[PDB]
Amino acid sequence: LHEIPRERPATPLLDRASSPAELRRLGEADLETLADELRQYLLYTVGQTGGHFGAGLGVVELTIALHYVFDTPDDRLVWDVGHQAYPHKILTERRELMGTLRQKNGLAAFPRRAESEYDTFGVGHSSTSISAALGMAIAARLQGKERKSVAVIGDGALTAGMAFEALNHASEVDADMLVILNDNDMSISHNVGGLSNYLAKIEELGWNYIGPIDGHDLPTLVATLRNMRDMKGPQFLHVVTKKGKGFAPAELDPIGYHAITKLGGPKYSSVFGQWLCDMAAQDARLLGITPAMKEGSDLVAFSERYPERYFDVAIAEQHAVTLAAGMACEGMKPVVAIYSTFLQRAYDQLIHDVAVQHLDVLFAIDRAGLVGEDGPTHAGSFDISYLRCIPGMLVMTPSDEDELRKLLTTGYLFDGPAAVRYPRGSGPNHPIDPDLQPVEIGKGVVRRRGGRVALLVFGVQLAEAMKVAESLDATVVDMRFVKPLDEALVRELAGSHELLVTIEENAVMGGAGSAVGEFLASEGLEVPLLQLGLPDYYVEHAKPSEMLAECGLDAAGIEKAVRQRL
Amino acid sequence: LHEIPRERPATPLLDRASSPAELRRLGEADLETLADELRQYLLYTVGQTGGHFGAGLGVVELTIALHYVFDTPDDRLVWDVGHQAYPHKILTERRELMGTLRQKNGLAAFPRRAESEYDTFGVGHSSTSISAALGMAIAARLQGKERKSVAVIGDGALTAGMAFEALNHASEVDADMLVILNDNDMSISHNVGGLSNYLTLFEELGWNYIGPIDGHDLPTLVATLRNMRDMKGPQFLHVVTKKGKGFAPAELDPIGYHAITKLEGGPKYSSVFGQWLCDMAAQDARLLGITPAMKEGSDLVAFSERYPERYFDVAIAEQHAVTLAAGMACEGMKPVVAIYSTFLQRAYDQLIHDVAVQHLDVLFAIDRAGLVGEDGPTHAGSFDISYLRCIPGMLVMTPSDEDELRKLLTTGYLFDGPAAVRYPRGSGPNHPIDPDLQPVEIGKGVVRRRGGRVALLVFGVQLAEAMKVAESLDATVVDMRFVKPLDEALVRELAGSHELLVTIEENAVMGGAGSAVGEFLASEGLEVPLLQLGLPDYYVEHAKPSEMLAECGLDAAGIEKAVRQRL
Amino acid sequence: TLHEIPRERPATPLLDRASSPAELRRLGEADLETLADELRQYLLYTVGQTGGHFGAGLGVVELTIALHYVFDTPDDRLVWDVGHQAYPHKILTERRELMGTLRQKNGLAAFPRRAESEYDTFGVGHSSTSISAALGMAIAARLQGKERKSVAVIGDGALTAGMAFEALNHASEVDADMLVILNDNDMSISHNVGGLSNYLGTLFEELGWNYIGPIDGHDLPTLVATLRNMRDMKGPQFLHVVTKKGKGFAPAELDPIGYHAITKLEA
Ligand SMILES: CC(=O)c1sc(CCOP(=O)(O)OP(=O)(O)O)c(C)[n+]1Cc1cnc(C)nc1N
Ligand SMILES: CC(=O)c1sc(CCOP(=O)(O)OP(=O)(O)O)c(C)[n+]1Cc1cnc(C)nc1N
Ligand SMILES: CC(=O)c1sc(CCOP(=O)(O)OP(=O)(O)O)c(C)[n+]1Cc1cnc(C)nc1N
Ligand SMILES: [Ca+2]
Ligand SMILES: [Ca+2]
Ligand SMILES: [Ca+2]
Ligand SMILES: [Ca+2]
Ligand SMILES: [Ca+2]
Ligand SMILES: [Ca+2]
Ligand SMILES: [Ca+2]
Ligand SMILES: [Mg+2]
Ligand SMILES: [Mg+2]
Ligand SMILES: [Mg+2]
Ligand code: NA
Ligand code: NA
Repeated sequence: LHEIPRERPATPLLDRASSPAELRRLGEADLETLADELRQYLLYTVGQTGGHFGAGLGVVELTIALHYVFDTPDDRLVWDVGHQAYPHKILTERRELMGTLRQKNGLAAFPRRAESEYDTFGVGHSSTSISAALGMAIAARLQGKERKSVAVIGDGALTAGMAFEALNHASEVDADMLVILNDNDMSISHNVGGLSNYLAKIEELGWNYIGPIDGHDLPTLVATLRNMRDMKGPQFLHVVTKKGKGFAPAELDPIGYHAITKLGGPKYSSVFGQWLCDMAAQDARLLGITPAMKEGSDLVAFSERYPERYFDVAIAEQHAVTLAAGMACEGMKPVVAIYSTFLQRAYDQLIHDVAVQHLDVLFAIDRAGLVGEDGPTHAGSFDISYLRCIPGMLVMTPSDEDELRKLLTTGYLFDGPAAVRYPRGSGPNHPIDPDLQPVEIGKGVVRRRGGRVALLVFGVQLAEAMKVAESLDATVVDMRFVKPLDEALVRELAGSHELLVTIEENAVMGGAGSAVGEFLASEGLEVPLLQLGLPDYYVEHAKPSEMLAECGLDAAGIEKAVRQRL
Repeated sequence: LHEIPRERPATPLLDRASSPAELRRLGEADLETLADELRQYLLYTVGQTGGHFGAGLGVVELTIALHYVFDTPDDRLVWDVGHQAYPHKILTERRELMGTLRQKNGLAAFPRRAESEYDTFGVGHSSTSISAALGMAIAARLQGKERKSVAVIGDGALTAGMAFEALNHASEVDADMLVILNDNDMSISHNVGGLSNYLTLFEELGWNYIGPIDGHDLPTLVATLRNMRDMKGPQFLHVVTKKGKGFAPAELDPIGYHAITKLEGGPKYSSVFGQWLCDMAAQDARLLGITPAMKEGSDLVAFSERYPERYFDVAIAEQHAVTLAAGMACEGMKPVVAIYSTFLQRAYDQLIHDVAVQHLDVLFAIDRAGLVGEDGPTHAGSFDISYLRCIPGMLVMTPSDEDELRKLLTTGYLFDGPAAVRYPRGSGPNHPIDPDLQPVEIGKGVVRRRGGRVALLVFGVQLAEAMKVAESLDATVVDMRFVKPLDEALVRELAGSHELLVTIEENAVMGGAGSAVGEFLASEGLEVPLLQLGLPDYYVEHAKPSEMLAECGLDAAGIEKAVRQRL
Repeated sequence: TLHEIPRERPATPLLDRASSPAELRRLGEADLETLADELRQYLLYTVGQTGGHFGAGLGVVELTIALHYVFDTPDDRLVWDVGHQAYPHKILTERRELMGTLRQKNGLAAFPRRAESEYDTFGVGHSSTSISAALGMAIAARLQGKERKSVAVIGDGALTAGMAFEALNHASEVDADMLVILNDNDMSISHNVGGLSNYLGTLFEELGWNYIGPIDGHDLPTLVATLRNMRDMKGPQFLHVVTKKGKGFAPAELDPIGYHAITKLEA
């Protein structure tokens, strides 16, 4: 196909395969026709709602063959990451709900146990499928159940150390389970690493290896899976698919068609990428590291201009950070670009390898806060809380594009570990100073001098706080730093106002507001304190504006909370 | 050798090899005599100070060969974990300082950059060597330097996922570095895993594989290392050693001689956990026990022997341990993940994303919570209250003694969802232990003393010290039991009836349990003075556990001074 | 503990020469734990072949060995209540190699049966008859001057029946020399629901019995030593033993209701 259908296509066979049991009533001869119907229904629905695209097209045939051969849901199927599971959802009683995908109160971006009995494991982060399938298999064997356990993992997800740990342990316990490698020679960008090179060529770690087989040959898939369903012990099936199969533009541009949109101001990631290039042009020591997120974190231009100083480590957050630590030992200046939600997988390397040694590493933490449709598996809700308790960390929260550039510079030049957090999307579109100069560490900026109540803002809610301050005539501080905190300013405001209000796009528990509270307590300052931030639950996916409103982090919610406290 | 020398042995050659430069002036025919003298000194000094034992004996020859062939410190040598690096320190200008090993203001337990230019990377946690060495190699090439990069990694450390990530990336960048696999077929316990069975995969990943060679044949070591030193690209040398080599008692008992105490109470909290795990497993066939290669430390020994079909050592793979538990819980089994606070840092994402987000029924038994003593800051359990209590769904508990640990383990286990119970290394006040297996009410503290003006809210094992302070001051003391959910009702009552609330925890004050109390007081508009006592915002230098606690003010003397200074 | 039912005869060198109690009693005590393992293996295999009751027999593997080891069967009278847990008993009383005929036409019966073996003292099936039966044998033996022991093994479920209460009270009255062993696993077929289960030894002593226990029913050293002591004691004796239904087969330990009985395995 060359165009996405704008009208609900005619899919008669698909309508008779609304569940795996119904699918298993059809004949093998019908399956090739079912793959075409599903493929064009998939194209139609993702065009109506936007979402992940190319990966799911590559597993249309594998998904049909899997539910046709295995006794789902009793047999356990685990999809790694889950961004390729739209065909799965379509064949597990959610076809007619795909119109709600990634919308408020609609289907989630990824498989979710609470969403369907056909989803064995909630995924989003990568490389968890083998571990989860192994735990299921170990349980089923002790329980005496005959159910099968199958994990479908892509070549990109297989680059994570946690997959290596699972493969080794599964061999050790002689688990009866099937690992299906979905090898399309791609991640989001092209795959990197020695593992990818080996996979282009052609298992000794205790796995019975079968393949490679054509992942779009349904007759072959069905026959191979049938043979391996009943084989005992760790089984490894190597399948080859083409990302975007069946849609020519995606087959040609698999990076651009990894995800699509349905039917001003630079993105913060783009402000970072420009700062990265500008600083690299002035300082040969700068090295840029990403764990397989060149496009999202936006190291595109940097990777092209400075290929010798750009490092894609695959989906290996752990190694990215310890690698940077080693680079810093030689006097180089590494910058680790990493989403807040993925940095929690490198927490030990940040603490033990960087912070304990006070090494000069800059962490550019994108997707800080609520990320919208991708939902809670990807929310950057905790990085202020889990970083600010670590000795040696300089923790910064820019409030707009200009502040991001300046605080990146400040943390980069700081001789020690530094973190700069910023959200998905674009900002208030304020002018950006082209110079590359730092700001004083541990000093906030008073954006508005008023009275009675003072709003201490850590990050991008500053614009909303300024609106609230218009009606209440409040003081507004752009705090800039969580750690070290501008204690002198906090002390002054605590003595001159009747209420301090902290605002952050991070869990209230342990967050920036609590750093202010810790300081007030240590000095015996008794001013009332209202802490605004993310609540202690997982916010259901929706538009970012809807999630912020639910959490009370828009002007309306902030004003309501302040007035009620007053 | 058969006995540890009690008097300093005569080592005329070792005395002439106080640094690598001096060592390299010696002749090859001298190195095997030096190896003998080093082994004797090592036995002597570790006998004097206590410390890690068997692993270092295994690398005596490897260490000599490495510093003899490579141009250290210009060439970069990275030891994985570093518990096997005493010979390294003996040969790098620290032999006569080994008498201070693991003592306050003395040499650290592991290599440490601030301690010596010969220590390229501070280690303690495992499996970081390849990543660090690759970063130095990359930097050196970009800088136009011609230095070598070497990483020595044991077969146990190689089971971690981050070592796999590093091997994969090094091939991609075609870095000039040497990885030496120190294979003795052991971890702390026996190395169990699919990789130990295998021990080519290294060849297929882009590495030039040489070996296996005799890690105790100095002539072969020097010749082989010399050959690969100037080879280009990723090089991988497979070496075979014996843990405890040259000391028969250690060769015969490698577990017990992994570490020794210097030559010449109640149960350890780990032992209380081990007994609880066996007792609960006897009553519930669904319980499964998981450890990442720490059967001895967390004390799953009896459990592993009695319930071998429900015990799982995943090797040094903290990440897999947690997600594996998540999968088990999906099928209705009841996994208990035994993990040190410092090592749970490496599985944070799996706890959040695979367990907490799904509210799966997994119990985390968090040992070595707080200051751990001589192992120093790399192993401190300083942060688990802070990094867990911010996670929605987590039940976070802090027992104050042995009976409380048993009760809260039962409480966390019976709770249907993610639960964490944290406790320190060592033993406790030795209070009576109720043999029953009964939970306590969730989110409720216990008032242990009723006093007047100060209320001490204790989260964990400082309770006994706080009781001493409260008897001196006639103060109120609360055994909080739970960080999350907090006993808000009790905190509210004490905030109205006392002039000062004092929170005490063996965790970072920043983000800690005291800050949970602060968050509550602020949200309710309660403005009672609050004094937060806990671990400071720096890395506490190694010493005896009591000396480190005294430094942090978490003994009775420090607590009382802090309280009275506030008042 | 196993996870799979053996599909082929396991090697059981010790069991094979413990074909009868007299032969079992010639083995040393240090070999009984290994025999327990082999018996359990064979039980899993043969019941996988024929069908049959399952979990209850797994729970009394060790009890059965100790009973035939300490008591002089078949001269000493052993009575199994219900009898669905008596496959180990049959395996040790000259019927191991006949278990392949279990519950088939012209093969071994589902329960102990006097006509089937001199080692079966009482045909059972309905529950709670063992105390009554053993007491009748004890009274008769005393009257005919024959010094023999009388033992009833009854489960906690079977003990809820009124007739077990009648028998306990009469035995105390006549001061009979007999041993009642309560096989307590907190199960009937379903979970054991009732007042007696909640109580589970004051009740038994008030009724006139010498109560001992609770002891671990899978600790052979303890079982043998305890049974030897009570064998040398007279009058109404009551031993409280605690077992795990399905012991040694993890699927059964996890689903005791569903593994009360199984159907023949199919390939
Ligand atoms: C959207 C998202 O979260 C994806 S999808 C994807 C590529 C995985 O490639 P794979 O070969 O496994 O699948 P394929 O698309 O079929 O080729 C990445 C890196 N990510 C981001 C990411 C980064 N890091 C981690 C630990 N997890 C995730 N999910
Ligand atoms: C004491 C400590 O920190 C050691 S030493 C060791 C195994 C050493 O095995 P290896 O084969 O690498 O070396 P060997 O002793 O010479 O055989 C472990 C698991 N630990 C604890 C541990 C647990 N988990 C992690 C991530 N790091 C460490 N250091
Ligand atoms: C299958 C059959 O006939 C069994 S087994 C059993 C309970 C077994 O519990 P017990 O504690 O005595 O032994 P255990 O299995 O070892 O726990 C019952 C009620 N039944 C049915 C039944 C019902 N009612 C009567 C009078 N007799 C019998 N046998
Ligand atoms: Ca796109
Ligand atoms: Ca600005
Ligand atoms: Ca300027
Ligand atoms: Ca905004
Ligand atoms: Ca539980
Ligand atoms: Ca302590
Ligand atoms: Ca008093
Ligand atoms: Mg791929
Ligand atoms: Mg080893
Ligand atoms: Mg019963
Ligand atoms: Na020892
Ligand atoms: Na059944």
